[PDB]
Amino acid sequence: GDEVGALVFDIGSYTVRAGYAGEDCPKVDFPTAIGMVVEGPTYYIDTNALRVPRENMEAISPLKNGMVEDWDSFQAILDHTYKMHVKSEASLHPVLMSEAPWNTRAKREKLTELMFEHYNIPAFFLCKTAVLTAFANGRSTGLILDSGATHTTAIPVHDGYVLQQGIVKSPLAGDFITMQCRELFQEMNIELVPPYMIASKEAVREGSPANWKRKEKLPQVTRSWHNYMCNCVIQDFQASVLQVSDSTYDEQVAAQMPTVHYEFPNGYNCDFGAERLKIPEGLFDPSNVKGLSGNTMLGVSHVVTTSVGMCDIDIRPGLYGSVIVAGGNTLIQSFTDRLNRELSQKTPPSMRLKLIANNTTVERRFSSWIGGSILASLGTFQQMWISKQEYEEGGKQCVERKCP
Amino acid sequence: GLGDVRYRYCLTTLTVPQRCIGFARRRVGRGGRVLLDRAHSDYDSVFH
Amino acid sequence: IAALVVDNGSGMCKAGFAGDDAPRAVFPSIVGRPRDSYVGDEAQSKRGILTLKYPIEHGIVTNWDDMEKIWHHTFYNELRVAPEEHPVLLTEAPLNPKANREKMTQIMFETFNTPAMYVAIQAVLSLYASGRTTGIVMDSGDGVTHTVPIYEGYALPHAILRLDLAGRDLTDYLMKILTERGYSFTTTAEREIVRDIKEKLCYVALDFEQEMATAASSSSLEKSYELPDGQVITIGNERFRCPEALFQPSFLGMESCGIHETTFNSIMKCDVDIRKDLYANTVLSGGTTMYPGIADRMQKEITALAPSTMKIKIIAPPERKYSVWIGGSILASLSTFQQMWISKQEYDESGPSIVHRKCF
Amino acid sequence: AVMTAVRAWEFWNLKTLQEREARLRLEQEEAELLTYTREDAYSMEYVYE
Ligand SMILES: Nc1ncnc2c1ncn2[C@@H]1O[C@H](COP(=O)(O)OP(=O)(O)OP(=O)(O)O)[C@@H](O)[C@H]1O
Repeated sequence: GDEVGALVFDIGSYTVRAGYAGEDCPKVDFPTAIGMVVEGPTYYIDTNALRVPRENMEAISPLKNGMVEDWDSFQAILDHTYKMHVKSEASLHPVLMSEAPWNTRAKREKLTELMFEHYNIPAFFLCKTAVLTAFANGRSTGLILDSGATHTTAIPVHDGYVLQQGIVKSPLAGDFITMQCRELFQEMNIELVPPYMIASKEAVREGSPANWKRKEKLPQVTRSWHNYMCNCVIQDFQASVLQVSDSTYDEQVAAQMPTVHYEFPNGYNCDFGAERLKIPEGLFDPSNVKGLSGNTMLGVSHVVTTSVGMCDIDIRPGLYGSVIVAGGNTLIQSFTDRLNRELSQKTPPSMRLKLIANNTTVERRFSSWIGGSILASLGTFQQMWISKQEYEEGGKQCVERKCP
Repeated sequence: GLGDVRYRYCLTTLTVPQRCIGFARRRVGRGGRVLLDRAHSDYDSVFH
Repeated sequence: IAALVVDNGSGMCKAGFAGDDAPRAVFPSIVGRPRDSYVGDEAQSKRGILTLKYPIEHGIVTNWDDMEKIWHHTFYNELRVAPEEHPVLLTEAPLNPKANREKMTQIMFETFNTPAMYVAIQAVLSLYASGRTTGIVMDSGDGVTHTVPIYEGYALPHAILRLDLAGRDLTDYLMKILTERGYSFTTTAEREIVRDIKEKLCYVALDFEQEMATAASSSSLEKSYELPDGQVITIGNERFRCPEALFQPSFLGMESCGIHETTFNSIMKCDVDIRKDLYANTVLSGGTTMYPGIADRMQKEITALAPSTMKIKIIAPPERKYSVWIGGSILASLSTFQQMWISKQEYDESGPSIVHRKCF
Repeated sequence: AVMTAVRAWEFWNLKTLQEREARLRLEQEEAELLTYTREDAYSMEYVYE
């Protein structure tokens, strides 16, 4: 027996994962975005209230790359989480929140202040998302490549503690690919019908412009909300169509390999050939891309090499024996093997280099939350939580005295 | 081999399902329950 | 001997023996505290001296003493069986907190002294009743509706979506529309008569605006209904405007997406690869998912919503209302399932947490 | 006619046998063992030797 009534919250750049300690998978996974309406945050929360079109409702994100951008919207996200998805008043359940290693210490302090003062939870703890991702795989010596929508980062962890200065940050992330497919849409002129108006499916054969109708009842929607929903559509496109070349992108090979088919919400459908292989090469080599191609842009293999190099050789061999890839962008088809070859070239194979296997959507996205679930139920860890009576001074002094 | 010290799978034979399961090692999960892990060894066919 | 399959609905409790085709004992999950304690079968008759509580709201157990009494009634009155001599299969709503499952295991083993127990997800049992390896389950139960994607029998918890309208609030909206009709139904008995009206009359239209036009043009939609008080009323336009609320919750006044839209959402939340297989296998379970024509309305709706390239098939067997209990019976009758029971030894040594070690 | 029926039955039997064998292989595909017994779990049960 090592378990307590612990809830593990893992708020990344795209979705918030809330679940109980010991659970194999997060209980709920609903997006970071949240709705707004005129009077404070008159509201709409998850994938069910954030999608129905509404009279001039606008959608924002209280998060940005993992750092909190609006603590009131964050508080209301948490309130709805507790109210419905976990449907347990928070006054009893110990909680541990995951924060990106590069998130500010002052923001950690303010997060603790909000948590304890308002929600009056009886215990608390903090542990970084990369730390938790390496926590899931059971490996002390690990190197993590986290890549969500808004940011891609590489972080090593040894003895379970991040090399706090050994952080590499690269905007070449899910949003990078999403912008690339956006400019693809524009260049070959996809008209992105949002699914929420379509009411007919007069589909058409390949390439033809499909016919359809828009529902008369629809009210006006702020541009931000429409932008968010079409962004989700193109995210589905990212998941479905994008594929990554095993080796450096080549035009003749990219044309030779069989094309693939994607259909859009309104019935418009199109086939993609070399462009889908070309696009992730932009992540693996920013130079070929439009605009976002300056030498300042750093690709995945260069990112891992930089993160590995900045730390000395007393732990670099440990990083060699395990490369761990997490986050969304690692799910682009054949991304992991491409990264593996890329590092095998960049990093001298002269010494023992291994990857660590993890594939499915549960294992990449929620590996940050799975590590938190592993910690929360850990027997020795039960002593570490910041108690309320401790919090009285801990939220200021021991939120750092305790949680490195 | 590389001599990893933790992956000590071994041939084992159960009693009730009396057969050689192959490479399996024993572990204690949550709640004090002794579990046998397993490998899908390329020797799998030899155990007929 | 036989395994006891007790399905704890959100207002309707179903019980029976493993291997039986239908739940022998069905009684509303009512419990009343006098103004002793009585459960639905007698509680529904004892209202005058009684105040009625429900122990299950939206499929999640509300308080545990009332649910204890519901189980006591189930066994000792409805089934007459000794809990100490039969294995017990319990079903709980998807996304049930860990504490609730642990308390269920505790209550069973401690108070009822069951030898062997198992807690299974209702949606997966409905899939078992359907008999499909992979699928998406739309279970509009007694108090809540759940869209559950299942791959290889494994429910994907991240993609499960809850929408907080179902048969009960739908009946409340029918009471609203029925007052709009000019009648009056406010009392618990009147509410149950409106429930009977819902069961007898309503249907899910194939086209909303078209059926408004038809109702305005034609009086054929009107049908007569006889009340316990002896008078007779006619129900027309209401026969589908209330069921229409399922796909347009705005009719209820609730501010969430409809059933078909939520099914689209759940499908999207799943991995892209298996989305085609989930599309091919959509199962309609639950108590209020058996409206006539609802299957075809769903079919057209998610043919429109989904990519036209993937064949959507709606599976709604004629007795889908009990599909969860039938799945429980199938599971309990399996020889391979027998190794999955939680024995007295395992609870004694591992405690209520054992429910999470082998019983998801 | 009897020769034709006998040959057709031979082919039908062969096809049914191949189908049954395919079904048996498909059965074998699933992990045959998921649990074991308690007296074969907490009593050391074996030595690597
Ligand atoms: N099949 C897919 N392959 C790759 N990316 C995908 C796929 N489906 C969705 N995505 C996008 O990948 C990202 C999913 O990861 P997510 O943003 O949730 O990561 P996270 O765990 O919160 O970490 P981080 O701190 O990096 O944001 C989102 O941008 C999502 O839109």
